[PDB]
Amino acid sequence: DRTRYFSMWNQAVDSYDPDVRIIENHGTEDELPNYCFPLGGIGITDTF
Amino acid sequence: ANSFLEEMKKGHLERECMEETCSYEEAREVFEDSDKTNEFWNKYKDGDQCETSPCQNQGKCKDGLGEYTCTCLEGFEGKNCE
Ligand SMILES: [Ca+2]
Ligand SMILES: [Ca+2]
Ligand SMILES: [Ca+2]
Repeated sequence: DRTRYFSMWNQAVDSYDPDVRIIENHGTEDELPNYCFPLGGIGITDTF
Repeated sequence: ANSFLEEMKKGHLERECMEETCSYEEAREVFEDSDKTNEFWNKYKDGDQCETSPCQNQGKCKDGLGEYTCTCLEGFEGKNCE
């Protein structure tokens, strides 16, 4: 086998992820969106 | 008057200095002009003071935070050109 690397003499083969060479663009999961909010949780109250 | 966005959006006189205290600058921001900054902000709570033209005999008016200046011409003077 070749996959395991050996540190006796720097034995390790050149590797590359396959997705880089060929992509499989499924898309994404763009369902229920996300949001950011004020640090106190209330935007602006109005004295009443 | 003041908020995270009340003083972050566009400066408009039809927004900040009108319905609260209008302490300062928000009457100067809209115009970028320190000339009528304190000759108009005195007229936010109690109403105007020179609209009556207390100075007669063709005398101009000047508004101060409590008292009124009446400029009367050569040989004319007075607290209200009086
Ligand atoms: Ca406002
Ligand atoms: Ca302003
Ligand atoms: Ca303002």
